[PDB]
Amino acid sequence: ASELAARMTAMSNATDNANELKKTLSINYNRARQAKITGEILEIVAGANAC
Amino acid sequence: KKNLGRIAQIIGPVLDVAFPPGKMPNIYNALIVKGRDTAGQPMNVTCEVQQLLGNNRVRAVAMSATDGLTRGMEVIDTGAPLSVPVGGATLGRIFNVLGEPVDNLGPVDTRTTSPIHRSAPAFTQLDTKLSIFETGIKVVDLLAPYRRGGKIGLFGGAGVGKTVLIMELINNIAKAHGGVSVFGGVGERTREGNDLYMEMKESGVINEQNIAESKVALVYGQMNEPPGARMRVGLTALTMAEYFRDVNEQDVLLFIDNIFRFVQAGSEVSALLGRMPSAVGYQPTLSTEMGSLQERITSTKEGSITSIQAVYVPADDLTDPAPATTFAHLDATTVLSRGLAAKGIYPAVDPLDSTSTMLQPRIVGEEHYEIAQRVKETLQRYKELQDIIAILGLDELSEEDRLTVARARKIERFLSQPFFVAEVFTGSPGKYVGLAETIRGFQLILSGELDSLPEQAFYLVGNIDEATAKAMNLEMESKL
Amino acid sequence: KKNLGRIAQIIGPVLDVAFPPGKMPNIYNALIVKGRDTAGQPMNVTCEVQQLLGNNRVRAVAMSATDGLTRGMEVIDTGAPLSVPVGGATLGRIFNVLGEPVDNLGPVDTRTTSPIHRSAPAFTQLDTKLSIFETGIKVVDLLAPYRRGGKIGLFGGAGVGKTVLIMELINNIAKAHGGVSVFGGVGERTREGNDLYMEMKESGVINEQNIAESKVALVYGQMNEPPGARMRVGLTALTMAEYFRDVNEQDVLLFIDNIFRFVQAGSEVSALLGRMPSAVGYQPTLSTEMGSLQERITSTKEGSITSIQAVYVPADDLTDPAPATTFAHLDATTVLSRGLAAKGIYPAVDPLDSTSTMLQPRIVGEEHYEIAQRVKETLQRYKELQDIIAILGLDELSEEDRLTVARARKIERFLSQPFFVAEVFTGSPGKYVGLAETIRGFQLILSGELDSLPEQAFYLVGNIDEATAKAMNLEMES
Amino acid sequence: IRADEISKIIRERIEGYNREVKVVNTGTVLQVGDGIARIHGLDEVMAGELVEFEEGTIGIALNLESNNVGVVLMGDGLMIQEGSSVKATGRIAQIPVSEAYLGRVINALAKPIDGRGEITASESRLIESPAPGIMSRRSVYEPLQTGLIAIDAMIPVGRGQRELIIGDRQTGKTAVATDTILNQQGQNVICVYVAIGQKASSVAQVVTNFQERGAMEYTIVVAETADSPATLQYLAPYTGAALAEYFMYRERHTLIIYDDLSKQAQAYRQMSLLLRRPPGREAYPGDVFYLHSRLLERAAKLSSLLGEGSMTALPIVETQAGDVSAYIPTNVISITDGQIFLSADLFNAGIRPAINVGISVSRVGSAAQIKAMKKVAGKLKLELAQFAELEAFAQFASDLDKATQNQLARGQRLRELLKQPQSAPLTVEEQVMTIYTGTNGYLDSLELDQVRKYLVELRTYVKTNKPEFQEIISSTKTFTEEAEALLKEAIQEQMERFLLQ
Amino acid sequence: VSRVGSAAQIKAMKKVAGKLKLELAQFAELEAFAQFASDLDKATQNQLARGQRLRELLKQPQSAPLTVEEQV
Amino acid sequence: ANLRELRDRIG
Ligand SMILES: Nc1ncnc2c1ncn2[C@@H]1O[C@H](COP(=O)(O)OP(=O)(O)OP(=O)(O)O)[C@@H](O)[C@H]1O
Ligand SMILES: Nc1ncnc2c1ncn2[C@@H]1O[C@H](COP(=O)(O)OP(=O)(O)OP(=O)(O)O)[C@@H](O)[C@H]1O
Ligand SMILES: Nc1ncnc2c1ncn2[C@@H]1O[C@H](COP(=O)(O)OP(=O)(O)O)[C@@H](O)[C@H]1O
Repeated sequence: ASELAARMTAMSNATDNANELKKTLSINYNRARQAKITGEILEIVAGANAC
Repeated sequence: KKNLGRIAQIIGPVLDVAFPPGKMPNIYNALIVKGRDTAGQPMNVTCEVQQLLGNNRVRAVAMSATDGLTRGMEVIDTGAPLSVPVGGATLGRIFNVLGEPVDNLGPVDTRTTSPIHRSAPAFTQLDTKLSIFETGIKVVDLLAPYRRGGKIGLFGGAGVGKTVLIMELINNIAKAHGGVSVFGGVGERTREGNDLYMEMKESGVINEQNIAESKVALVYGQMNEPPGARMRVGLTALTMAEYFRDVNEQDVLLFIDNIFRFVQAGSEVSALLGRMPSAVGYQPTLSTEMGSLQERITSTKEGSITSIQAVYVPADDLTDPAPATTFAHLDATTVLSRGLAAKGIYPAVDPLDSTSTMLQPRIVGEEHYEIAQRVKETLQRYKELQDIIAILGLDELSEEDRLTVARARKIERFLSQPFFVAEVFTGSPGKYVGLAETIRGFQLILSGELDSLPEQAFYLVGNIDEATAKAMNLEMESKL
Repeated sequence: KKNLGRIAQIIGPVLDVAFPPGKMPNIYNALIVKGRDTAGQPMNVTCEVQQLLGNNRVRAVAMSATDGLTRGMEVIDTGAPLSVPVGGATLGRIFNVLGEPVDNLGPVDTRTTSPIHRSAPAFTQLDTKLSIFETGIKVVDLLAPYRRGGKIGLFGGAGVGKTVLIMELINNIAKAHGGVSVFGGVGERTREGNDLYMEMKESGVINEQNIAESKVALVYGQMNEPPGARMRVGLTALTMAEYFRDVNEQDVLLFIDNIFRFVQAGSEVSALLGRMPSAVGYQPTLSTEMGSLQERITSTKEGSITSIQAVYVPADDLTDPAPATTFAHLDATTVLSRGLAAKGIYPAVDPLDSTSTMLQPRIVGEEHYEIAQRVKETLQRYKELQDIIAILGLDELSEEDRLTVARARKIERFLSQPFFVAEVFTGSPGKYVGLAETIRGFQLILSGELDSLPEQAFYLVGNIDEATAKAMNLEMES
Repeated sequence: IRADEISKIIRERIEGYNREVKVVNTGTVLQVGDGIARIHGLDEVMAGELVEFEEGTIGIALNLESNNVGVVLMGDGLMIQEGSSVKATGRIAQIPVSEAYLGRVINALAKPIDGRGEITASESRLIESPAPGIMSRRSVYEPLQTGLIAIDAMIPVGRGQRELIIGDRQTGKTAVATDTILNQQGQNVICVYVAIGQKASSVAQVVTNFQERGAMEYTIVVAETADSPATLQYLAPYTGAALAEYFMYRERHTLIIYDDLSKQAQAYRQMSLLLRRPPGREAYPGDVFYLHSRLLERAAKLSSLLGEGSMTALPIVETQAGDVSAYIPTNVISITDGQIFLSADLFNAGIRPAINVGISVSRVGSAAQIKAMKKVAGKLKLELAQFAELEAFAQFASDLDKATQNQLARGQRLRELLKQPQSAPLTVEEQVMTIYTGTNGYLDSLELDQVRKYLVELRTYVKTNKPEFQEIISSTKTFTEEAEALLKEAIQEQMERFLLQ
Repeated sequence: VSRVGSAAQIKAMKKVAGKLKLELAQFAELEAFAQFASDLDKATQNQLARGQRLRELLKQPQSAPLTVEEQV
Repeated sequence: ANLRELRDRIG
């Protein structure tokens, strides 16, 4: 009973850690996608402006 | 013909030529510069026109070196596209886009010729031939059955085994095939073309004792060439194959490596022609150029064309637009992954993302299709469970799940065959596996009766019999 | 008489000057444009000739505020390129970008001037002595030692301890090295340029009585000036150190803060000069722009220049184009992380991402380099384990792993060191530490003579005896 | 709006307009940019012909526009005033090349920069000469003893191979290349170290370590500063390639090292942007791929008919943040005969040099090794990839088979034996005996750190005992059963001497 | 998802579709407890088994159309 | 290939 209880506490803490880590990875992923879209539009309009 | 054009502006590979106001060459004609080298002898830099610039001026494309051309040179029109020799004459000679035999041999029969630029055949003249033919590689045989006369593209990165696989595929197919092959080098390593030249001279398919008995035509537009050369070498190789299927009317093999270098040459020359740039810097005429080169590789009721072409992916990102268009013109794709290439499984053809059109019950049979999709099922299950066992562990699963774990970690080894030409990179004798052997071995691996072998004893074996021999060898070496 | 000419265009910080058809000024010729103010004639606005547009006109970036500069005004070429005074008069004074005293003191000797666009010193003049130089920081003494005469870049995002660390490096080194140390202020707040001045006034480095023996020159092109000034203060400080080296033969310290603003000035002016947009937003002439500073900062047979500098990495991004070109122009890198500063480790020098050319057994011996490599190995084991540590925790390893985990968890606190500048911030006075005890303390942490006690003693202390006394003090008051 | 209209050219042209004449003899200077000048006139110059300015500065006429010429400047053009004159020297960017450049630091102007004297070299050659074809080439079949045991054994560079040495900041790329140079002091090769855009003090450092270590007699250091213009940096590897191309045409074995090739790529991007040409991905022009191609396609081995003097390249590319997605590293990976990746996460982790064996590609393979090392290193890279890929999975499991654990111990010894120190290279016989005692399980009975301390003493053991090993390996060039029996006796006796010690 | 919704589902179709999507949502939420169905509650074990039955009912071969009779 | 591995790590 005690080992199943301690494992339940460990699983709950892992789920909370995975929650926070998922939120941070989502923030960084949105930022990476935005910067990639901006870089694409910048280089496209620069190559077009050149001609 | 019989006119004179003036070079007016040379921005590297692009050329501005002016003509008399009446006589103007059509698009995709072939100029020929009566230039000279540093020694002053009259040397030619053949030239393809792409666009009427207006004000009796045109913009062109140089097929060779530009260093040595001055504003005030002369050029003569031929009134026709860049004609290339065709037929039994062009068999056993290195070829360039200019129709020049590059290997140190004599001239060629110049009277049999044909232009480069043509279109797809009549849609009502398409051969619905869907017959399978055996390759030999276990992954290439089972999980991706290849259409005879269908197009085949080997999507991969740089240095994962595209060229090795295509060279061993030539090695295995052209000797037992029933038609004349044609290999083209489009923007690749020159010494590797020399290695192919020597290795196929010695292996008799050149049969250089007597000319015109060779069954291959070698064309080479490799990396060190101006973008016109790589822009039209693929078209030249395809036109050779089109003669060999239109007048000699037989099956052919056409390996167009590397098609991404063709598209990249098009982009390098297109950004300079004033084209408003498309996605990341490729030309806007991307899909139409890719189709116009692709769609004339086809079968017909005169003779089908089998085409295993190597296609390159930048950074191993299949989203990129040149592979994004090349997926739209292929029958049975093959996606060599960096994961298996770094893991150690050679060939690194990924079993999962690879997917063909021939693998159907009514095209290959029911049990082949069934065992193939069951193999795909087990592997998809394992790569699903990977991110779970990454943190969970090997002792928090089921007997079904751990059973499929060990089975898939046997399968991913078993699909690795030591090729004939892989001897320098592996150190293993020659292996060529049969399709019946592969399906039988996968039923032996999947049906559970091999769950007691050493798990590392499945690596780089030809037959499942040789996997049993590896199990015996490993257990004998461990127990002494 | 010098050839006069009338401007034709002005688009913010860019002036387009026309000349008579016979005479057109050479590159970097100063162009004294007269102008008109409410109080007489201002005249202080000046231009550097960049390009030659043809049809008897050029284009020149204004070195000061460009307002008032009405179109159709006479511009007197100097004929010589932009040239500042230099020599004994500069020692102990705050100068402009144009070589002009701005600190409200006497007008200096205009006799020993020198042009700022002098070429790079020739490659054959290199002296190749490779001397270690401890400075008093644990990560600087141990991980990436500094080189007397080389360029030592400091990197860091927004407020991650760049100016604090360079003020501490000044505070330690400046009284020891008996050479002139020309601090350069390029692209930062005027508060810092005033506070360094006030500290050098009250301390006694810049003392009004006997100001000749002040052994410090200064220049401050701060964040209030047009991009031409922020783009040329670097070369101003560079020639003000180059003359001291080339004639006074002194070993010279150089400090710049922060040269990313000097690069950004060129990036901000290249879009106005009409030149095409390069990599993501920068100018095409970027690597040569960085070289034009850094390559003139090599030690020669005559004297030595040592150039500490903060190289700000924008948006906390480390692979931006301008730091990318900056990284090869150095002898030591020290990236100041945001994570270590965020958790309170101060200074926040990233240990395993900081490297010097001098961390080599032929230079720093076998003891120092061996211990430092083992420390970095433990830290990289910690960094590799950080994923599973963050998602899960601690118990799920073997104790052989947790040996290195606990050891690295003590080392990451022992790399901190209280500053003689940050003593006013937290509350722990500054502690200078040398290498001879740093190596011994790190050996003692590696071995396990002080491992069993909890790690929180090691945080923000000096010598290993300070760590022992702090461990005993925390085990005294409950 | 359009250049070649500056109201002085217009009066010069309007004064005579009953004509169709040309001014091919001379040319005028209209614009001067930040190192790129626009020329009017010059109606006979080539695309690449050298142009001589009025002050006495030379430039190349790249962009041959219609009425005007856009000339890049081969020097710092602070002195070119507009309205001045130019010429045309008729020679297209030629440099003198002979056997007398050996041992000196050379500018991209093919003139010395160490003051040892003006060099004599009669026969001159284009700075850009085309790559050899296919009939002039033959397959790679020679060794190239790198000195570094890992690269020599597993990822073997050969004479004719053009191996990329890719990596990140401070990972040891220049160090590896300099070891590759310094090892060659008995093979009679002509190395060239072209340092593009490197820090001048670092150039002085590597050249004085060359002149002290002994390999100055071989080498040529074709290096410039960072403050050379973009034309000089863009042209310098072509000068190095020209020298090496002369030497391989003089049937001498060569080995050149470009350092780095991202600097030359961005220095080409400089002049491509300053000539108002369109930008591609990350503002590079699209033809940077063809640029690196027409540079790198020269290095190969020559055929039997052309002297077989090989040309070896070793380009170096640094990847910011450790990626392959960047355009220049992707290009250079595509062009070379596979790549050699170096990781900082291995370099700071005691593995020095940090060759990640799992992703490092050699496209020539074991056909560039002698039959001894080809025998012992049959499948050692591949079995090492297997050992790594099962050691990675052995962190997600608790208890394993003793069989897999013995295999893990042997693979750990295998990974441990290849840690070679910098400035401390090996020889072929050292490598073959070390790797033989490695893969044959003959180290799995001792400690991890005991392996290198064992193997250096075993190397010195065979050094002081048996010259027959040396002569069998070096004369016949194969690891045969006589030498194998000698080596097995060596294993037994050294294990005895260590059990005593 | 379809924003027209049940308006183009026939009366014989809508009731079984509602019950099917009920049980398929209750199967898609209890998916991760796949090998833990032995340790799950008996009712949730029936839910997982029946959801698996529904999902394997959902398969069909390619290009084999089924009329509304066969579907219902 | 950056966004692909990013999305896959999120999953
Ligand atoms: N050793 C330290 N101990 C405590 N706090 C510190 C320390 N170093 C820096 N800080 C914090 O950082 C702030 C100042 O950082 P600093 O000015 O050195 O870098 P910066 O702001 O990036 O420089 P700049 O403004 O020139 O770019 C201080 O307010 C202080 O709170
Ligand atoms: N086997 C080794 N053992 C210990 N140190 C090594 C070893 N190999 C290389 N190093 C060290 O790594 C350091 C970095 O080498 P190097 O300067 O070649 O890296 P780099 O990235 O090529 O530098 P740059 O980016 O300036 O070209 C060298 O100073 C060298 O002393
Ligand atoms: N089937 C294979 N067997 C052994 N080695 C292989 C195999 N495929 C690839 N390799 C390794 O990959 C390299 C060959 O890749 P290659 O096909 O030339 O590159 P690309 O795939 O970019 O054309 C060699 O170094 C070789 O060691």
